[PDB]
Amino acid sequence: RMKQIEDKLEEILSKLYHIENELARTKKLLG
Amino acid sequence: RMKQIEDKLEEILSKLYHIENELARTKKLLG
Amino acid sequence: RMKQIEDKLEEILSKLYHIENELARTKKLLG
Amino acid sequence: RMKQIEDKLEEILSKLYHIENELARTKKLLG
Repeated sequence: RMKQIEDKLEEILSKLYHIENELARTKKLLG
Repeated sequence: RMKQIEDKLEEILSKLYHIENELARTKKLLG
Repeated sequence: RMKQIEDKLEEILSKLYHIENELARTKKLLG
Repeated sequence: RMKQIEDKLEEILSKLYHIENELARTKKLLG
């Protein structure tokens, strides 16, 4: 199923945004 | 081929969970 | 739906290039 | 095409390994 693929894509993308949000912080803790 | 795409999907997910965790020890050690 | 899957693919790729670059300034600033 | 999807998956995965390799370093620069 293609919808299944898309869906796992959506979740894959989610994780990258969260990963982007923990770099923002790590960047900040290091001023 | 879907069993493939499907495998690589979870493989992709599994490494984003590892990367998320790697970044999560850095950011605490940093704290 | 393929145009979707295909979009989200490049969207996924584009953020991994950003994350790679974020991590790349950290690691030099660190140096 | 499914093969196209797979292929972008392969490259997506590539980037995550490289991303794993620049955390290894950033981790090390911070002892």
